[PDB]
Amino acid sequence: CPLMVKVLDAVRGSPAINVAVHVFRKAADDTWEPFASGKTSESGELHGLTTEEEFVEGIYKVEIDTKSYWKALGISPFHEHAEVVFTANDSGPRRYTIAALLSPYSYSTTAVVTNP
Amino acid sequence: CPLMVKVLDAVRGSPAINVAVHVFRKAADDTWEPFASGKTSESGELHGLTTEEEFVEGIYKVEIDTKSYWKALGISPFHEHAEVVFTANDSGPRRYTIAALLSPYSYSTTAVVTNP
Amino acid sequence: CPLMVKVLDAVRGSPAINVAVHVFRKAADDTWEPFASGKTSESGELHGLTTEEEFVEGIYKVEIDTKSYWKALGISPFHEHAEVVFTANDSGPRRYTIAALLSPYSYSTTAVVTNP
Amino acid sequence: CPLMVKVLDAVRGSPAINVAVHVFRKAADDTWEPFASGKTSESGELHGLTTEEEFVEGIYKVEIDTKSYWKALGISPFHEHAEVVFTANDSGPRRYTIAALLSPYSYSTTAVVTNP
Ligand SMILES: Oc1cc(O)cc(/C=C/c2ccc(O)cc2Cl)c1
Ligand SMILES: Oc1cc(O)cc(/C=C/c2ccc(O)cc2Cl)c1
Repeated sequence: CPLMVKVLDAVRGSPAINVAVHVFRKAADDTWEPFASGKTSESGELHGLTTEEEFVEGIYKVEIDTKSYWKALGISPFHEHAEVVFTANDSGPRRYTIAALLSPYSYSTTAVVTNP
Repeated sequence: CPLMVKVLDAVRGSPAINVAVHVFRKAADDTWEPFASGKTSESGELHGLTTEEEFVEGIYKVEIDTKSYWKALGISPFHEHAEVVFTANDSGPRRYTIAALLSPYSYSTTAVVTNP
Repeated sequence: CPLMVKVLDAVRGSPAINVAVHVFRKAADDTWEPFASGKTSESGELHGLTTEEEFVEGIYKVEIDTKSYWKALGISPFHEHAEVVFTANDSGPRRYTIAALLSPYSYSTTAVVTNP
Repeated sequence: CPLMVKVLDAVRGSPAINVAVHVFRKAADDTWEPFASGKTSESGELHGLTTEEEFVEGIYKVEIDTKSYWKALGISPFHEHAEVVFTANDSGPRRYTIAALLSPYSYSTTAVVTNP
């Protein structure tokens, strides 16, 4: 899988389930153009965002709707959402995992980048 | 101080020094309007962004230029930058500290919110 | 898998490979008694630590040798190692994932706890 | 201050107040010998652990009683506590800040190490 997103929950110690995720790619004129979207599964993961064909060198933005996740749980959190912006594939094709660990007032993100 | 930003560096175990920071506030028409900016000091901190007078109820965006920090150090990092989006003062005036801990492929952010 | 350990690397954005892990369980006399050990695979993961039979209610300690990982890479890190201490199965059998994200001067740990 | 400890709370977005902290130093025979202790103040901080005189080159262990903090708040957390083990002053005297960000099922720690 060229690109995958995992969301964990640090308050309950569980996967973050059914979290909406939106991906954008910067167009050649400096505008954000819609690239993919989905909701996280039961194990906090979202696969099949894209293919190796269409996942070319570029700047991408991953937006995770953290606010909606917390409210659905009865919690009013701090952040409107969490976004990860990064250059991809600028040194040949890699497989990417964007992970995020969430709390109401904090979040952490990391990327796992491997050569297939 | 109504609003303050601290940046730490997890690779060297030090403050993140001279990091550019930009703050925006959402205008009544859903556009991001420039609110404040600065660079972090020697202790990784940025004070005097605003005053209690002008820091009213609203949605704010704090953008930290992580990429430029790493490059100035001879490192090519993963993220273009880091941004924190949050509602402020929706329950009366609070003092806010936005903290970020950085690594080339990861970052963590939290908010310390206190009642003065 | 009743218990599994994943180690990621935040400086290179990759799995932490071949990291030694030791697990202890507190004995009925308040002493740490050896329970299991292993090294992380290529995807930063360590499976087959134990079985559901022997993984009973108790206090466990997971020790990750972070120091040795960094040195093998040519880095002198801050911590001697990282340890996670937790009660397990005190409310019936759960599956546990202990995750750790590492940098030379920082680390983060979380647990994913699910009901099978 | 040669050594200081700060504890933050990621569920409430506040300092972690009145958290017990214990420091040990490894003795020349490989045993942990009691070095200092305290409770965090209202701003989540614990100062005056030691002096530059007695804070010599060595391996130290900082133990933060996270469990007691959460229970006092009406929360049953995952970890028994959090401990940071590190070598100090092996390259001349430094000032150390050990920071920890806590959630019931997760915690993060970093060190800020500066040359005075
Ligand atoms: O690919 C995987 C799988 C998993 O089961 C957990 C993680 C956890 C990552 C993590 C992220 C941010 C942070 O602050 C701490 C951690 Cl441990 C990643
Ligand atoms: O106000 C202060 C002062 C300080 O000296 C350190 C911190 C550290 C915060 C922190 C942030 C993110 C993370 O993942 C871990 C931590 Cl410990 C905050």
